[PDB]
Amino acid sequence: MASPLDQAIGLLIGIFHKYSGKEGDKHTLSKKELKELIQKELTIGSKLQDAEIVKLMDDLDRNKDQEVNFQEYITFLGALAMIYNEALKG
Amino acid sequence: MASPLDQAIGLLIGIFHKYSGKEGDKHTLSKKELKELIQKELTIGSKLQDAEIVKLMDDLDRNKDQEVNFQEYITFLGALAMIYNEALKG
Repeated sequence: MASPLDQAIGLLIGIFHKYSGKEGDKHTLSKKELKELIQKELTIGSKLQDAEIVKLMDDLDRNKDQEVNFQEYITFLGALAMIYNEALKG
Repeated sequence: MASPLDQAIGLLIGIFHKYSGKEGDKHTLSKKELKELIQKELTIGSKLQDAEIVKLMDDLDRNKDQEVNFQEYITFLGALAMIYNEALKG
């Protein structure tokens, strides 16, 4: 795996489990990881600009006590990307 | 310029709005268009024998909006990707 076309998804998997070094093993981003993540790259890259009140939405990991699975991670990334990456609604 | 990441984003959006050459809508994605996705173009399925009957479960696009957003789309595809793209639980 990690052949260019797959490697592209590999990047998303990358960011996901980048926040798993501090988790011992390649599991769910257990709380600290997510709250460390959301403030860094999540939204408009490592620039953010988006408000605390937006982050208060994507804290959505709340759904299942902040142990974020790839699905859960992808949920907010999806929601946000549908805005920030706009070539979807237009 | 259709390099790995940009190409992949392009593909995600492209698949989302593949089922938008009928009604479908641009802001959301219609049920009846999504029901094309699930049967054939679901990434995995066609490499086995689809097993449409099981997809009737993972037809979780049923969630809330009916005429789903990019969110529910990429959430459920994300869940599947966590399986088919296995380099993250393995």
